[PDB]
Amino acid sequence: SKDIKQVIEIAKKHNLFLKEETIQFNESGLDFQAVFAQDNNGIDWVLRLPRREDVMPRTKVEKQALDLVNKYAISFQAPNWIIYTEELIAYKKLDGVPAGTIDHNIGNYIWEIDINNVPELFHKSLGRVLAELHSIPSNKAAALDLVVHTPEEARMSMKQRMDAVRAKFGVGENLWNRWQAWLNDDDMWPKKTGLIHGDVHAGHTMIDKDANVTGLIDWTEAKVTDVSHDFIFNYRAFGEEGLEALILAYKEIGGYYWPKMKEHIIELNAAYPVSIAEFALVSGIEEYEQMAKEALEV
Ligand SMILES: CC[C@H]1OC(=O)[C@H](C)[C@@H](O[C@H]2C[C@@](C)(OC)[C@@H](O)[C@H](C)O2)[C@H](C)[C@@H](O[C@@H]2O[C@H](C)C[C@H](N(C)C)[C@H]2O)[C@](C)(O)C[C@@H](C)CN(C)[C@H](C)[C@@H](O)[C@]1(C)O
Ligand SMILES: Nc1nc2c(ncn2[C@@H]2O[C@H](COP(=O)(O)OP(=O)(O)O)[C@@H](O)[C@H]2O)c(=O)[nH]1
Ligand SMILES: [Ca+2]
Ligand SMILES: [Mg+2]
Repeated sequence: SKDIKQVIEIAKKHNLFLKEETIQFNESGLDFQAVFAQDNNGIDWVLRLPRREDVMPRTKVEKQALDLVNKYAISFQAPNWIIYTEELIAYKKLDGVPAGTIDHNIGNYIWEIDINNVPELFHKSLGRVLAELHSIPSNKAAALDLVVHTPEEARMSMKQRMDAVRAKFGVGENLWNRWQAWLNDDDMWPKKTGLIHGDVHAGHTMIDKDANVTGLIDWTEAKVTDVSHDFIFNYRAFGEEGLEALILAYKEIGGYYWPKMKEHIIELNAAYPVSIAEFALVSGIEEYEQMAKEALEV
């Protein structure tokens, strides 16, 4: 009840007037508490209540990415932080629903689509969305604090991140030689980079009733690098068929394509343990430590 009252008062201080009976809390994270509420005009909002100091420095990158997408992109919605202070971030909820959500059990997906009959519009729409995203001219930005890689630098980045993980955690033997083989295969690696979302998965892909992707949320991992990261979810969730469907739609609307694109994404997928290990470090959450160690094949 006091939580509810505080939400109302913080929102009110930012001229956001809420229906108290609609206020819903997600379980807080280390960084903020996510809150849902409807305003006095019937409009649904998403609030982030900060739980750490230095809100502006820690959100600079996400906000730069959001600014780029809101300026340039028409095929998808992204959060537009109409309220952006150290005390509150809030945006009008995007249309649609997440295609799936990570549950609070094993962590499997609770799906809004039929995993055994994925609508083909999901892949066609996501391919259009990603092709638009990855061609945004991040260079026209006067200021850019996103990580920015050339193709060569994206490869060196993966090499370094892998060495780093093999030295804090160690890395299984056979997994390493796969990784190193991938790194050393010139023809496999893309010759172009782009602005990526960096955390594309069903929980962040908003869909309409026909499973068109209409929006993307949670842009904290945005950067200019290998576009391949935004294809990984499709491969993991939908296998080779959903990966191929996404690549096809992307290529056919003009997205960057190279002959070994599928094979490269599959090798990047095998490097997924690098990202879990890194999250374990930054978050300090014991569950991700054990998750990282199993994924790294100690
Ligand atoms: C397709 C099957 C599965 O789903 C996938 O694999 C997802 C695409 C996967 O994501 C894939 C693909 C990719 C590109 O992230 C979208 C990669 O970074 C991660 C490691 O794995 C998710 C989104 C990961 O969650 C991401 O973990 C990152 C380390 C941080 C990131 N965010 C917070 C910045 C977060 O979203 C996570 C670590 O798997 C979440 C964790 C709580 C529970 N998993 C262990 C479950 C059981 C999954 O295995 C799965 C449901 O069975
Ligand atoms: N349906 C919907 N959910 C949202 C929206 N924005 C945030 N969320 C939800 O709030 C959760 C947390 O928000 P997110 O931006 O991903 O922050 P996180 O807690 O750091 O992952 C998400 O997993 C979504 O379920 C939105 O526009 N629509
Ligand atoms: Ca995030
Ligand atoms: Mg999220």
